[PDB]
Amino acid sequence: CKQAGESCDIFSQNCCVGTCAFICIE
Repeated sequence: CKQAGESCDIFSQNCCVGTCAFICIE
């Protein structure tokens, strides 16, 4: 789980419920 703007990978998403293709928006 991560806040929108926090680091994130494509296959490895940091947003539990947020699209993280190339960025986390949760």
